[PDB]
Amino acid sequence: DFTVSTTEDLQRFRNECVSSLSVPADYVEKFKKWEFPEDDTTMCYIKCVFNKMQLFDDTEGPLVDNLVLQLAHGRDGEEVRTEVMKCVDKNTDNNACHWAFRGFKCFQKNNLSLIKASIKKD
Repeated sequence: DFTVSTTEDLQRFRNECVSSLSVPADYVEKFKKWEFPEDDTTMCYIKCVFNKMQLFDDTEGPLVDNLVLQLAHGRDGEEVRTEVMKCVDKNTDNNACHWAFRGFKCFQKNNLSLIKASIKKD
């Protein structure tokens, strides 16, 4: 089952992906500042992180419900689902790294951040 990833999870995932993908130090500095160049190194990093977050499966593509849970943590779920569905596309260039990153870029363009606060009325 799925749990919303926090910043502590994201740190672990970054560290695990940086290690398994042998990401060069200069990219790691960028990733820590949440800055993502559009190149193969970065795309495969994003895929790996989305894999760990359970947001993307390399054969099935974007995991829509998990994406809605994550991206709607501090947002209206209905609006988020509509946006996520518009961003979801097919594996048009048979490259899961490109596929995952295209989704990510679309979410970013639609102002759907991975991490957002939720205010509770208590």
